[PDB]
Amino acid sequence: STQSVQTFGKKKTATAVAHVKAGKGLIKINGSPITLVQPEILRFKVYEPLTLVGLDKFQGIDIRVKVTGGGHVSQVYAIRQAIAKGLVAYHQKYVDEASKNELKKIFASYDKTLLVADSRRMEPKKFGGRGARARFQKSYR
Amino acid sequence: LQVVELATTIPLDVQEAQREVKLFNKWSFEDVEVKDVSLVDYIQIRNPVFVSHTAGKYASKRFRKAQCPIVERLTNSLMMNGRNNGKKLKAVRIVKHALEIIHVLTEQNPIQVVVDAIVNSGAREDSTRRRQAVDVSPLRRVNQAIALLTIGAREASFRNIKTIAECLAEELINAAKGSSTSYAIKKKDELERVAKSNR
Amino acid sequence: PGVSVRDVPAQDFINAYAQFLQRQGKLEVPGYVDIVKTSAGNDLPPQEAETWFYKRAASIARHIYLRKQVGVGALNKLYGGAKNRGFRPHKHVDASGSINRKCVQALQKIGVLEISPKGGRRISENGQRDLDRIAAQTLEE
Amino acid sequence: IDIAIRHVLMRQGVLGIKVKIMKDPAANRFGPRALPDAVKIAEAKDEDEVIPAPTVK
Amino acid sequence: IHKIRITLTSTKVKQLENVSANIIRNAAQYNIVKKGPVRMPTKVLKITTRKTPNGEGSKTWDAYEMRIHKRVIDLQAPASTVKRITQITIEPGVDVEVTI
Amino acid sequence: GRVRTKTVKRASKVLIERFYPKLTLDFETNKRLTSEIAVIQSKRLRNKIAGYTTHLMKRIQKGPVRGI
Amino acid sequence: EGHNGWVTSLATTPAHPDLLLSGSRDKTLIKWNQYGIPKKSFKGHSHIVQDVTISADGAYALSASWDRTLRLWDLETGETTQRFVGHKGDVLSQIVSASRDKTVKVWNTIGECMATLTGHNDWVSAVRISPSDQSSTVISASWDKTVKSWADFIGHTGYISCITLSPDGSLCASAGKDGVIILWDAEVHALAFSPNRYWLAAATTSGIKIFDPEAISLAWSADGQNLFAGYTDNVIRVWQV
Amino acid sequence: PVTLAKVIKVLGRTGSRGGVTQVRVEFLEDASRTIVRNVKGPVRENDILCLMESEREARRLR
RNA sequence: GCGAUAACGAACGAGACCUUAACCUACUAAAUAGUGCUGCUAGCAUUUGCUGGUAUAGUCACUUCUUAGAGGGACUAUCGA
RNA sequence: GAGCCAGCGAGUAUAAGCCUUGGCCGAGAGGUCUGGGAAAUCUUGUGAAACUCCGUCGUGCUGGGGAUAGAGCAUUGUAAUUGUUGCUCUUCAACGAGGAAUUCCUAGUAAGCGCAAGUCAUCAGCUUGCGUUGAUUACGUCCCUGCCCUUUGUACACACCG
Repeated sequence: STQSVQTFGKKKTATAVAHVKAGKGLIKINGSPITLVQPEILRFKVYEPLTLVGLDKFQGIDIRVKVTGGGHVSQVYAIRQAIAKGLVAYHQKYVDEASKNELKKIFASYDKTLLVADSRRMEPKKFGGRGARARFQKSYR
Repeated sequence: LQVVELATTIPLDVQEAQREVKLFNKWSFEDVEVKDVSLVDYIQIRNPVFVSHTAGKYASKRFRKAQCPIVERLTNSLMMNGRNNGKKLKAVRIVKHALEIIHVLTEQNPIQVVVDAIVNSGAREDSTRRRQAVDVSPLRRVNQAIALLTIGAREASFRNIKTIAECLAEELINAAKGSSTSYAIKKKDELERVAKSNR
Repeated sequence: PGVSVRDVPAQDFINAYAQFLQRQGKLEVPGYVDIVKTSAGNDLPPQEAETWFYKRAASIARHIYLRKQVGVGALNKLYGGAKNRGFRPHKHVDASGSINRKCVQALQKIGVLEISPKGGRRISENGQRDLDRIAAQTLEE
Repeated sequence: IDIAIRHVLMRQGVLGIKVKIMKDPAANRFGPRALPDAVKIAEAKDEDEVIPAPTVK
Repeated sequence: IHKIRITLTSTKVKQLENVSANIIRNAAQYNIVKKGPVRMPTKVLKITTRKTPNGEGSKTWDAYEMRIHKRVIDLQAPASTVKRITQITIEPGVDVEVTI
Repeated sequence: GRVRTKTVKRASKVLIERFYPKLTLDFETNKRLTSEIAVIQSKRLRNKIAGYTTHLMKRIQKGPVRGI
Repeated sequence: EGHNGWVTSLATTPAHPDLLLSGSRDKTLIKWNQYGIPKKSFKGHSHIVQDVTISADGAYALSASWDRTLRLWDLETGETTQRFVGHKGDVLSQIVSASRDKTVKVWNTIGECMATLTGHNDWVSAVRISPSDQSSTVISASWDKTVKSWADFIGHTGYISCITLSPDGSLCASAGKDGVIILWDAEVHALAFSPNRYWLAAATTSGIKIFDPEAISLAWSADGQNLFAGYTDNVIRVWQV
Repeated sequence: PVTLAKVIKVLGRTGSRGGVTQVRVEFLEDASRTIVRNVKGPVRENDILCLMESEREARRLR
């Protein structure tokens, strides 16, 4: 062990575990660069942990993520949230608490999701209706 | 001005987002203004976002929706017609092709084009039950503006080779100029034309 | 710093590997690739009908490359779509087994895939180099 | 609550009998010993005899 | 020194935890190593059946559940001791089985 | 809304009547004290009692209140 | 100023002047307007962080929390070295220890309870080892009108918040719920002595007294020109003198 | 024309189904011309209501 | 519920309760979970690096991720009306 | 064609057979030889489907839609004729957004999309659950349909369907 942190990040059921150890600016997704995963549109959500604060926070740290679960959008949101958490935890235990306070202020001034995970779950399906709230059609006479 | 080359390469345009948050890194959310002050406190463009997909909690509290990007508002309003419910990636692709096609046609900023179209597509006189004609609230005028724009586009794109983003573009152009060639602007004629008789 | 298959978009990677493997002309394209259909839950043959098998072979070879010890059933379920069952609702159906078996066996004889211990086919030692070098050309552009 | 239900086979038909008993929770051993909303604040032993500056040793 | 495995399941959590602590105490009077306990995810046997004994009324359903909890502990000890370690723990409601 | 039922209110009244000097104006200290004083069989009920007791104390400071 | 909560703990060290470890209730004790500058945030506490004092070596810190553990941190590296466990109650003060179990347990260097002296009756309050070279005696205090010392300093009109000691181990000042500050041979919370003067700087709820948000810690500085005390309004309000 | 009137105080929700609500408006040019009107949609204080005439009174509608 | 009172004291229902969803890098353990390190390897590059593979013996370490038991956590807490 | 992202569950051994992986044949349905699993161990990361990309089509009952019908290949079953169901070729019907009416719904909700479990030799356009994508509009009212409490009238009490 040289310099490492371990943080996660979640959404609907998608879970992303980060591995931010000391490195050379390498930022990967399951072994692939931030420049592509599957999509072409939503890349900027996971660009946000970078463009808000600049690339210089990642000069000597290398990050690995093992996202599994949920769906494409859920995985993207979980990944970017986990990246933000990992960067903050690195600044906490290694770099500077004042630095992490400035970073989390940037995040919370942009999006509370970056630090505060969304606590929403699919409400269970009830008998007498196809959905949680939707009901079978009523036929008076 | 800042060279931060790391182990993985990051493209030139993505190295243009450090100094201005931009929708698709192509439009500026710092110059567009609203013609009238009664449609300002219920719209937020002073908070640029790269994408029209945040999926915020804008239905929880009472006026939680007031703090919603106009781009997400329009994009969400395109998710209708039933078969298109819960297809938001398709809608964001449509809106980016929109912004592009408007910019190829317009000389102003398409953000400004849409903001003007929306602030000029909210009818001022509409009536409730004869119906006693009353003056509509700001947020309501806004939401019928976006709703009518998306409708007009949707029913123009039905049985038409002109694609959905193209119909959206034409509707936005016609509603931006204030001319009675847009589906919303002609409805903006009918609502007041009926409502005046109702007083 | 080099480059591998994980650094490239899938579309162009499978495009290049398929067109190259077609350029060689040593892959045993089955004599039925013009009559047969890709899936029982499919309604038409591939449109680019004279070279679709090479596209499928490139995609399959990359699919083993990214993993280990996959078999014919897993690939059949991977390439199966949603049948149009008529008035009845949609459903996942498995793709063609004979096509996939012949494809992996031809990839065997070109030495691109090997028969792994206790089930499945891994990738061959030379196949790793082939795919990596063919990936390194696209990223230079 | 413990319930026993029986079918009493009479001459004219079947009678049904139900017997519910609400045992006191005090005799409950392998479970709760009081109702949920039963609260058992106790008395006080605060009162005592004091003096300002004592140190007995 | 062997690889005796103890695995035990029940429907009641408290009795199972008491008997597991009992086998821990019994292996702690001696000095048998205790790799576990390890807790398998609980099985929930769900039965959804219609309340009405016929077909009349509003459509209401009962969701009956049986819950099954399994635990494993790996003991490295001579084959003699694990016999008593297990057969002296016959606490009701917990079915225990021994495998090498 | 959150209207406190009669069980919590009577519990708080008897706490204040029988242990006034010990009770404080802090919800956390009141929690740890009501754990020691009463034998509520639920965390939620204990918390509601203790918090409403804290509110009652914070009212009592500004003059006597009728009922205690 | 960075605490999100109520700053209840303050201590100083005679080995590293300008080092301030301000506590709080927000699970974090922090290393330290434009004057107060934060240094490091210590992560690993479950609940209210009652008090912390810098060890005599001038390097580490000994933390207490309402989660029934004494937490031994590492200031220089931001690590914790030992997690003392065994008090069945919130802890709020060989090293002596006080907790809601109404029992004092003794913890050694690695940390393994070895002595279990007992004899109080209600929530033994803050305890301090006497800096008296004459004897290793301790003046303990509790909430049962008892300041028994290991000498019974009893007879109070109620529970007592805490105790403080002289820099030579000769005088202790008992104050808290007992409005009068009884001293042997309103509500006070943060009374402490000084090693350089003749003062009685405390932090009563009503106000500050010598000889609204509230200061639970009013520790003296090392140099003797500071009396800053962290109120519940999240700021410590540096005071020069 | 379109006169601009800023609602300063919020009344109850009148109307048949309760959709409409009474509002008291002011004017940034004719300041002491507070006139009661009724709004179709949601309303808050300080919400400027761009009207089209200001010579009519709305009190209660069916 | 606060209160008003020819009532006073009660009881059921409601609420409590139980199950489940959300939080815990804070205890306890995972060879049927995982992360690392270390062997034996492969493709790229040869800077010790980037991607992986295998070893339930390496008689490796640990518990962020997952599992489950013991608990904690909201009480509308603080503040303005 | 290419990308191949969940969650809830279920499973047997002298069967009359369970989930079934791998290998090999056939376009497919399906067949066969082995292997694992009484199961956080294998089936299974159930690589689900909507969805994303790049191509063909190009406003039309047209590559929309997949009825009805013939031929053929299998599977379960003692027995498929009144097609059990699965697959292949061909046949290519109504239907261009629906009258008077009427149902459901407030946030991870509606709608979309599949998936598993029950029924089960075979058969799911059905229910019971589960997750994936994920909205517009209120956050009010008693106009309608009703419900609760008080006052009031009553020739009602089978209680205004009096």
